Amino acid sequence: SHMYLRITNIVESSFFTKFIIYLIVLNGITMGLETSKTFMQSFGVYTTLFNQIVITIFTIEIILRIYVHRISFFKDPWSLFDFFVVAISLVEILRVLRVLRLFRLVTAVPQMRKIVSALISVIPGMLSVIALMTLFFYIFAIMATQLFGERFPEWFGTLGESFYTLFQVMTLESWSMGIVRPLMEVYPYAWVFFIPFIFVVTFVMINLVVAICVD
Amino acid sequence: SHMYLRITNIVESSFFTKFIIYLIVLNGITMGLETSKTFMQSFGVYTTLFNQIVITIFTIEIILRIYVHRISFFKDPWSLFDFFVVAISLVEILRVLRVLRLFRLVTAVPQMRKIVSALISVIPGMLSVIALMTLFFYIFAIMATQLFGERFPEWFGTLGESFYTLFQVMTLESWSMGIVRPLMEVYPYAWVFFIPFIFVVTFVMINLVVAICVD
Amino acid sequence: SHMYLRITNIVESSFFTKFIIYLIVLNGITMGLETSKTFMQSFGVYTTLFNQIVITIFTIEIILRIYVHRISFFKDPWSLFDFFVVAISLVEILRVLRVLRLFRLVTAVPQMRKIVSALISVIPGMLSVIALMTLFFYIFAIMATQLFGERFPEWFGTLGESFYTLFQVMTLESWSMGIVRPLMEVYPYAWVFFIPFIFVVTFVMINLVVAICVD
Amino acid sequence: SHMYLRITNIVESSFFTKFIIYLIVLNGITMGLETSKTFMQSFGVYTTLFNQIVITIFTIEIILRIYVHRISFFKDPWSLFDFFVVAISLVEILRVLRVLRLFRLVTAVPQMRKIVSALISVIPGMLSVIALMTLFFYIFAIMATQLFGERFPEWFGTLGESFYTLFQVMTLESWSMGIVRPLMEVYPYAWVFFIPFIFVVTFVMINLVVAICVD
Repeated sequence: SHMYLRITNIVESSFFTKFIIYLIVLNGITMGLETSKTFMQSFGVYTTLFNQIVITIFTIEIILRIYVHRISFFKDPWSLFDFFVVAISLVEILRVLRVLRLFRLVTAVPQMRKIVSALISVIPGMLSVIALMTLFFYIFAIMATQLFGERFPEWFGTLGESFYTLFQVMTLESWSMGIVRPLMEVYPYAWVFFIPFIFVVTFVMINLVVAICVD
Repeated sequence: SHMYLRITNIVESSFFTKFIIYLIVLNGITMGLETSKTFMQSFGVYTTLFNQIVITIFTIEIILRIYVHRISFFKDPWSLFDFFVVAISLVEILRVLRVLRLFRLVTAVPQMRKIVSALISVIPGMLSVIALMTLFFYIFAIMATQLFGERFPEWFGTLGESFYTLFQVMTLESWSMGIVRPLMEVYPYAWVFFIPFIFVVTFVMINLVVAICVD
Repeated sequence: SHMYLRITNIVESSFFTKFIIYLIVLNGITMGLETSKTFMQSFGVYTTLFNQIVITIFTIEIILRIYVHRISFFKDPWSLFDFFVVAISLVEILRVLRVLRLFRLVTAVPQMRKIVSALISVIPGMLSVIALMTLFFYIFAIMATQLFGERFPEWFGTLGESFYTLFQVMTLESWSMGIVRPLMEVYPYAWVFFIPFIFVVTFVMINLVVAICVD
Repeated sequence: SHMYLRITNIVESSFFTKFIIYLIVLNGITMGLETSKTFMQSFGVYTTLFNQIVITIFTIEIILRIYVHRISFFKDPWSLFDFFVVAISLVEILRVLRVLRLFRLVTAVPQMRKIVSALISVIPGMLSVIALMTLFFYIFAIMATQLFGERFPEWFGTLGESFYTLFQVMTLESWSMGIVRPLMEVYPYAWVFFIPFIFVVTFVMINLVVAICVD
C-alpha cells in the first residue's frame, strides 16, 4: 500500500479527471475534423497520431483506475462502459465505433451521468409493457408475412421485413400513401389489419411514454 | 366429486400452467419458423404435426378447465378469449388467425394480464369522447364524400373511402402534399374544410390521450 | 299562460326530447344513405321528402322552444347552435352544410354537451398562447413570402400560401423532403429559417397541449 | 432633474405606451400589405415613407427610454430586444429581418411577455438534457458521415448534412421511405443504426417535453 496509495491519490485527483475530460473534448473535436476530406489531406497525419496518443493515455488511465479500484471497477457500469469503449478502440466498422469514446463525456461528467441514470432508472417500470408490444409486433409481423409477403416481398417478404415495416407503420411514416393504399389495390381489406394495429400500438406507446413520470 | 376433485387438483397445479405456458412459447417459436420457405421445405412436416398436437393438448385443456370451472369459465374474459382462439384453430384466413393463440401468453401470464387489464380499464372513461370523435368523422366523411368524391373518387368516392382518408388525415400522414394540395388544385378552399378538422380531431385526440392518467 | 303553460309541458316532456333525438338518428342514417348513387336511384325520392319532413318538424320545435323559453332561448349556446343549423337547412354549399344538423345530437344529448362544454372550457386559458402562435406565424409567413415566394410561388407566392405552408411545416408533414430540401437547392441557408420555426412552434404546441390539464 | 423628470413622466405615460403599441399594429398591418405586388404598385410609396416614419418614432422612443432608464435599460431583456430590433431596421437580408420589429408587440404587451417569460423560464431545467441530445447527434452525425456519405453524399456527405438528415429522422419525416429504405439497398444493416437513434432521441424528446411541467 506504499505505492498503491500513491497511485490512488493521482486517480482521485481533480487534475486527472480534468485532464481526461480535457482529452475527450480534444479528441472529440478532432473526430469532427477527421470528417473533412480537405482537412485530412493537409493534417490527417498529425491527427491519426494524436489519436494513437489519446487511446494510449486512456488505456493507461483504465489500468490505473483498475489498480485503484480492483473488483469495484468491474462492478461499475460507468467504468465497464469506459472499459468497453476503450477496448474497442484498441482493435472496418470497429474503425467507426471508436467514436463511441466520445460518450466518455457522459460517464466522466456527473451532471450528465445523473440524467442518463435518471432516464435509465425509469426503464424497468416500462419493461412489462415493452414485452407486450414486442409480443404484439411478433404476432402481427407473422400474420403480415403470410398475408402480404407473396405479392409484396419488399415490405413483408420475411418476418424481419414485416417487423421493419410494422415499426415504420407504428411511427405512422408513409403508412397510408406508401404502404396500406398500395396494399389495398390487391387486398381491399388490408385496413382491417392496419388500423387496429395503429390504434393499439399507438395507444400503448402513448401509455408507455406516460411511465416517463418517474423522472 | 370423487373424480372431479382429482381433476381440479391437476388444472390448479403449477405444472399444468407451466406446461401450457411452455407449449405456447414452443408453438410461438414454431410459427416464426413456419415463416421461412426454406425451413418448410426441410421440416414443414415435422412442424404441421407438432401444431396438430398442441391444438389437441389445448383443446383438452379447455375441456378440463371447463369441467373444473363450469359456468365460472364462460364468465371469465381470459378464458372466453382462450376458448375463442382455440376454437378458431380447430376449423384461408382462419389459417392465419390461428396465430392469435400466441396471445394466450398474455392471459396465461399474470404479469401481462395486469397490464392489459390495466389499459382496458381506462377505456370506459374515454368512450364518451370516442363517440364524439366518431360522430365528428361521420359528419365530415359525409360532407367530404359529397364535396370531393366526384373529382377525387379514390379518396372520397364513397363514405368509407372518406372515412379512411379522414383517418389518414388525422394521423397527419401526407395530408398536405398527398391530399389537400392536390385537392386545392380544383377546390381552392379545401383548406377551410381540413385545417379545422385537424385542429379538432388532433385536439380531442391529445385530450383523449390524457385520459390515460388512470393507469 | 293558459295556452303557453300547455305548450311548455310538451317541450319539457321527455317524449318530445326522445322524439327529436330519434329523428336526428333517423335523418343521420338517412344522410349516410344519400351518399350512395345506387341508393338514390332507387329510393332518392322517398328520402328527399323524409328530409323536407324532419326540417319541418325541427322548425316547429325551435319555434315551440322559443315560445317556451323567450329571450332565454337566444342566450343559450346549445339553442343558438340548434337555431343556426336549422336556419341553414331552410335555404350549392348550403346543401352540404345541412349535414351540420347531425351535431344536434351533441346539444340534444347531455352526455355529449358535457364533453364539448368541458373541452370548450379549457380554451380560454390557452388563448394568450394562441395569439403568441399566430403572431409568430404572421411574422414568419411574411418573412417567408419575401424570402422564397419569387422562386417558389406555389408554397410562398402569397402571404396565405406561406401561412398554409408554415402550418404544414408545423405539422412536420413532408417538411424536409417536400419543402426545405427543395428550398435548399437554391437557398442553402433555408434551414436557418425553418429549424428554429419548428423548435418554437413545436415547443409552444406541446406546451399548448399541456394546458389540456383543466379537463 | 428639471428636464429629465419631465421626460420620465412622458415615457411612463400610458399614452406613450398606447401610442407605441398602436404604431406596432399599424406597421404590422403595413408589412402584410407590402407583401402584395399589386398593392405596392398602387401604394408602395405612401408605405415606404410610413415605414421610415415609424422607425424614426421608434428610435426617438428608445433614446427617450434610455435617458429615463440609463443603465437600467441595457440590463432589461425586453428593451435590449427592442433596442436590437430597431437597430437592425436602421441599416439584402437585413431588409427582411426588419419584420422582427413586430415582436415588439410581445415586449410591449404584458399579457404576452408573461407567456414568453413563463416559457423561457422552463428552459434552464431542460438544458442538461439538451446537451445530452446534442452530444448524441454529434456522435451519430459523425458515425453517419463516415458510414454513408460516400454513396449518399446529399444526405451524409458532410457532418452538417448528417446533422440535418438526423434532425429530419428525429422528426420521423420520411425517415423510412425516403432515407433508411434507400440506404438499405446498399447497407442492409442501416436499420441497426437508425432504429436505436429513433428510440433514444424520441425517448429523450418525450422526456424533454415533460420538463414542460414547470409552466
